Amino acid sequence: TQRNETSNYEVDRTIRHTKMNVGDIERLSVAVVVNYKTLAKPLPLTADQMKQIEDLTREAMGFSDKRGDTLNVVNSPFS
Amino acid sequence: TQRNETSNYEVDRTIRHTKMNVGDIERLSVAVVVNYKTLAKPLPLTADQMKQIEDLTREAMGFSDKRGDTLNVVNSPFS
Amino acid sequence: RDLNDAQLKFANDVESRIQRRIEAILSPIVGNGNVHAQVTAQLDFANKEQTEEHYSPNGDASKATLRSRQLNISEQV
Amino acid sequence: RDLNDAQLKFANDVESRIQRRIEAILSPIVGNGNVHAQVTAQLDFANKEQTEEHYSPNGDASKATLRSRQLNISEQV
Repeated sequence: TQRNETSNYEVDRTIRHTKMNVGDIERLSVAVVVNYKTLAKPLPLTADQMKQIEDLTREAMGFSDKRGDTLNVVNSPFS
Repeated sequence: TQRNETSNYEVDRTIRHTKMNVGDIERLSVAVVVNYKTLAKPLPLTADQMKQIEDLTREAMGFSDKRGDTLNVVNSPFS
Repeated sequence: RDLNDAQLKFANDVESRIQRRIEAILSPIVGNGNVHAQVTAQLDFANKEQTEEHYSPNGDASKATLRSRQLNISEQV
Repeated sequence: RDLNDAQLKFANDVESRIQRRIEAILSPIVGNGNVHAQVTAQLDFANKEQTEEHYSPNGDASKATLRSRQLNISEQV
């Protein structure tokens, strides 16, 4: 038997020439304090309120864990 | 038997030409002192308060242990 | 020096922007003066050129794009 | 000398910034005058050029990108 085969192919392509930006953000670190709520005084915010405040601060951050952004929110009486 | 094979491939690529920045931070070292709380005097801050103060200082640092940043917070009566 | 002060002022500008936005989105809920925020952001300042060049896999013959071919087949018995 | 003083002033500037931020984020909790912070930061000042050139692995034939081929097969019995 025999089988000789010569081929020539053709290739698809892509060329991306990207000149990146000077001055972008690599990581965010946001520390948030909130006061206790005084109504008539020693009342901390509930867990659902702290959770949704964390939600709002995360979304106002532009929070992106690919960049490794860190957010910490605490509640304490002021002075 | 026989099997002769000649091939020619094609290769993907990437070229990154990075001119790094002159003046960036390699390591942070932050030492924090806090006073005792005097209410009516010798009252140190509790462990949860010291822990969340460490949290806030870590997040306000931009603390990144890849760079080997070091933080130490102590509580002591002032003078 | 001047480039360093420009980098520091630009960083402080972005910190002021995000700090003001966090103060504006939270103060209607908890009150006008019951919240503070502090932002520390690491920036890049390295000029980064890049050049990708992808290719598409054409191993399987059902999506190959041939241009020539020279198939010879002999046989004896 | 002047470059050294520029490096020292830039380091002191970054120390002042982080020190002021730590003093601002903690003083509403513990009080106005019950906290001090000190920052010591090591900086780099070496110009660092870099040139990566990655390639993609094409060992397996199902993602190879061929351009030519010359497969000959003989056989006897």
